[PDB]
Amino acid sequence: GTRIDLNHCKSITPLMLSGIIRRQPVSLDLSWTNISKKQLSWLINRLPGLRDLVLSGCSWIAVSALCSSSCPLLRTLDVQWVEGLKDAQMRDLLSPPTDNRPGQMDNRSKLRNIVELRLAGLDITDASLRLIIRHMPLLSKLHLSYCNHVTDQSINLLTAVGTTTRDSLTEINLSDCNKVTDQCLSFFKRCGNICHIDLRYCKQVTKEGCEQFIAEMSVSVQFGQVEEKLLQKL
Amino acid sequence: YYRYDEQLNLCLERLSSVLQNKYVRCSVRAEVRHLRRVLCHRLMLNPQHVQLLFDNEVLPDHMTMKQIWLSRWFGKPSPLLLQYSV
Amino acid sequence: NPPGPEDVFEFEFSETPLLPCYNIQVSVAQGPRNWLLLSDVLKKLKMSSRIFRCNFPNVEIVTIAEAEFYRQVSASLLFSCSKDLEAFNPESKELLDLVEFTNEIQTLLGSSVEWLHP
Repeated sequence: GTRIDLNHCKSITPLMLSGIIRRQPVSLDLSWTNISKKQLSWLINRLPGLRDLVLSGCSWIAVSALCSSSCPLLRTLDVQWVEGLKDAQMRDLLSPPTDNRPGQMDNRSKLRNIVELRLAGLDITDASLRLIIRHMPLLSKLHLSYCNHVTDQSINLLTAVGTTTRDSLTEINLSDCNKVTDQCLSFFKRCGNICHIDLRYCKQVTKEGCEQFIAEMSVSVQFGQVEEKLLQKL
Repeated sequence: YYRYDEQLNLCLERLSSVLQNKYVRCSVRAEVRHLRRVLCHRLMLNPQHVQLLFDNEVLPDHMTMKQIWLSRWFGKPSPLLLQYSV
Repeated sequence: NPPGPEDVFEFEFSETPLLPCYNIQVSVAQGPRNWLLLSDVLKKLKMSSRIFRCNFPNVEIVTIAEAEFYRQVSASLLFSCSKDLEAFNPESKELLDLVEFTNEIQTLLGSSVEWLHP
């Protein structure tokens, strides 16, 4: 594939913007840059083939560019550690865009084709998770590490009977979530296709409960602890 | 607002494609960059290969038409002559 | 073309030299406006006053004292050393006919009007 990786670039020049459009990359990473809303808008309006976008640590204002019918149907979105990206902003981001042009009939989320979503560090709650569950039927890989409002109940919602996430989720990352405990493992038993559960540095999660989950699931799927509190399929 | 600004008459010559409608009127508050962009729009050119000059010297982007008049055309009969290059 | 990290004008284009344009406040309510001289307009349109008023009724023609015209035009720095003023009398006892400067009149005079958005 083709990736433009300008992570930590302290100066995104017009010449760089132009060069991005010339290449039409599959993936674009502008993490930890000062990309403006104006510049990102400019880009997404000319990158119809963009699939993976990484914006970790960018301003919410810049990120808000994606709240637009111009957003392509992204496969991957990373907005870890975006300051000011909370529940209200997740709603703008995930809900159907309200700048529809009179010659457009798409009234669903422009993130509905998301397969990988990275939200680590964000100050978000179950509200935002309900939106994800509503809008993202193909969600496979979800990163919620370092999120302080992520609880066992959160996992309950994502794995609930009725949801698309129950069966679509394969990989989930809950590293150093404080409010997650061993009982989230019983909810993960509900997941037909789960193959990767990262509970590293979860203080309330025990190697004990993990070793158990392996034996209870052993019947159908063979899981192991490549390392402690990191459950993988074999 | 801008509609009711004082207006300046300009004449634009190429410095060795060409502009047909070379007499221009605009607001005294219009800047070189603005004139350069509308010029480029009409001639179907990218604003990066086009420069505005006076007395064969490039004019700064942010200089207003009034500032050109005051600095280089003071009291002189209309229109104010400029040049453009590609 | 591409914006940079930290980022309503009207241009008239003519093949012909443009008529002069005067910034005059006729009424306090309306405030300053741009105007052409009617006589210049008719010269360029090769047409009598009568025909012009009859066939272009939406064009605003406004008549004021020439003296008042002189007083206001001479207040402009743009007409400070103008041999254009010379053509008028500051102690005139006469009326003077203006035409409001609009897109309509620019079009009627055969110009093309370009707009700039950011």
